[PDB]
Order: sequence, then structure tokens, then C-alpha cells
Amino acid sequence: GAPSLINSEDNPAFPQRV
Repeated sequence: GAPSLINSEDNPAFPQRV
């Protein structure tokens, strides 16, 4: 849910951190 190096939201387009 927040822009990040860590894509722990598993967004398929833009890396987003949970």
C-alpha cells in the first residue's frame, strides 16, 4: 500500500509495501 523498494503488497505493476 505504499511506494517502496519492497513489493510486499505483491502489486503487479508498481512496487508497494505492506
